[PDB]
Amino acid sequence: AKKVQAYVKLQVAAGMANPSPPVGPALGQQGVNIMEFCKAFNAKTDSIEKGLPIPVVITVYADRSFTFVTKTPPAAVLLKKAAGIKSGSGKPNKDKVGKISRAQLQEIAQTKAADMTGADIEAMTRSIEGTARSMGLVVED
Amino acid sequence: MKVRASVKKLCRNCKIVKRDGVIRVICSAEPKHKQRQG
Amino acid sequence: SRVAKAPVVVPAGVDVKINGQVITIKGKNGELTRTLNDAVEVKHADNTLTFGPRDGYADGWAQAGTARALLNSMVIGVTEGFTKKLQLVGVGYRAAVKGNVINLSLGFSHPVDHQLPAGITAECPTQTEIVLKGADKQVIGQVAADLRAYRRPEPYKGKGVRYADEVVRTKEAKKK
Amino acid sequence: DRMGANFLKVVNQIKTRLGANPVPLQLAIGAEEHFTGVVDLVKMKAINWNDADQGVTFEYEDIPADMVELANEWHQNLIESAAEASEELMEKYLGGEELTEAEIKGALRQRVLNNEIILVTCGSAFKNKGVQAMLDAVIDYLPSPVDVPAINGILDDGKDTPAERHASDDEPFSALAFKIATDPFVGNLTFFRVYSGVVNSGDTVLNSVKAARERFGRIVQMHANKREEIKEVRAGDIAAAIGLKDVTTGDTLCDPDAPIILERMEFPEPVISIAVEPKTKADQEK
RNA sequence: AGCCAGGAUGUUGGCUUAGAAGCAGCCAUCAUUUAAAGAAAGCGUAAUAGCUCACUGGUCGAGUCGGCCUGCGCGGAAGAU
Repeated sequence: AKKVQAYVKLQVAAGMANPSPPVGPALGQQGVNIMEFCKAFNAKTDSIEKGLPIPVVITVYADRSFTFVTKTPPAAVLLKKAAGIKSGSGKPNKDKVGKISRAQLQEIAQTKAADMTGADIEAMTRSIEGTARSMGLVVED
Repeated sequence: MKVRASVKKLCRNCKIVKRDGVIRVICSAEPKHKQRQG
Repeated sequence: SRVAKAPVVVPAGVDVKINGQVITIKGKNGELTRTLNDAVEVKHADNTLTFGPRDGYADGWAQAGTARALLNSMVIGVTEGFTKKLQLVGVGYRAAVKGNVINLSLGFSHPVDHQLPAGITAECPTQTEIVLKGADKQVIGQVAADLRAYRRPEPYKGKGVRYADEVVRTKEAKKK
Repeated sequence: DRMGANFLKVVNQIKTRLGANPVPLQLAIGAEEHFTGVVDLVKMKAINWNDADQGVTFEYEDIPADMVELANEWHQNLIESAAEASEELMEKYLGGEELTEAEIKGALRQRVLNNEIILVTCGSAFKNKGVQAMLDAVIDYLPSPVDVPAINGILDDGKDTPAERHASDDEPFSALAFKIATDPFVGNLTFFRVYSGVVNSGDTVLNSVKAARERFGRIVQMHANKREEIKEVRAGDIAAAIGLKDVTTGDTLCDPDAPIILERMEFPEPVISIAVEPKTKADQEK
């Protein structure tokens, strides 16, 4: 949409109301009331069981305005939400633990298909196979 | 201006121009990176 | 070259006096003349000025490459002008214009009031901002840089006299 | 009398950083080096000061001609400051009854018991420019011990009944203990201030918060330095409650069968801790 | 080589998460779009907001660029009636 003024996509798990210090600056860019971004998203945050980093983007406007785009959580954390542990990448090509087939990957891609125009089904399938091999995970169908 | 026999282009944005014959190397933000001899 | 692909277009309102090597430009508010070197072949051809490097002085591509940039600035300097603003950041430091004289509240035991030459119409909107106006590009810097050299930008506070567009690099104490 | 010393900047900087509401009164005449006048705005009079003497003149004149309009636009904000202090001056700011020097202070003095506005004054201490000016506001903008709420001794533990006692000599005695210095003559000393009541010389002054008995010795007043023996302490003097056996921070100095205070608020914490070590082994004994 | 010029945007890139959130460092080192973009070079920095390299995506509208070999030149080069 917009241009060289501001465009950063950063939001982490929305159970924490206070802007986490490293996220702070993406809210510390164009003069927000930080209570506004706390009161914008919580009307829909009560339709979730919190625990995963959900992303939003920030985008700005002239006087004191701003805007933001809501999407669904990415499949990268959805790989390690089902797998139990949040960080598995210790050795990529030397660990063979943990299987999920393609059927789980497409049903977490329909929620991408019902939300976004990129991150398409069949193209991300090798990168949701590619985030498996870097973590040291196996896949079979 | 520090003096030494070696003018080595050290800082990432280091200008080199031959003022009076003796080389002195021009940085932008670092005064420490400026030598003059050689 | 790039300079050979750069001719300058004199407009109406600035008259040239081509006595060969000596050109005296009759302009809007002044007389911006430069007595160039003999490594140039000058001709105000139709309206757009064309130049040339003389033989023998084949390094006159440099010596007239100065000149192509030179006279372009002269015809636009005698008419429009240069705004050369300086930013006085000093504890108790003021600036005020009277006639052609500038005060210098410069933290000394005695005042410094230096008279400024022709080609200068100076102004001061406040104690920290000071206009300089002029016709030559050299004289609009030379009288400006002398003030700045009396109190250089101090890189521990940001203290000093500094230009409008100049951005200092102030450091931190880090010991005590 | 310094460079960069803008009076109107600093008082209008409080409304930005401190967030308060200052309406200043004594303004400035002079370009800080030929400075001669301090512009009192109620009486609209500038004051001449000493050529360089340590204190000769007090010569009041009119507003000078070089500041005839800045006195105009700032006096009209002075006389605003009573229409929104008391509700009764609201209808004579607009009706146009005269706002004299004496009438406006009767509202603004009651604006010091709530403290929404502070009263500001520019001048020099060292150049003897303003010090003789600054004293008349103290009797008219700083509160007296008989104009304030006086000693309010509550009780002990029975019931919360805060009791405004009298500021005159017609009460049981009361004081407080603070600035309790030392000396190699008598040992412990105090810089105590009595709020009301009169004590004679020689008394069984207790400290009723910590259950100890003390006797009242030879009380001594100072010029902040020199021993002057104050025998009869009147209500409102500041002296040295000498000869206290034990005394803590802020307990009462009071005769029994009287009201009693028990108050110690905001006990501090000295933070930086350094360990002192003796030089000789005879030193650690001392 | 400069002025406009997006720095297309999956991601928080883990670990150990206290921040080691492209910018501390070890293993991977795929890329949803590939007419412009790397799981990355420094500065801003606890982290990032700010500013770029990346392709120059659109303008100028011609030459230009980094090294190898030799002819010579400069610096290196300060001493004592």
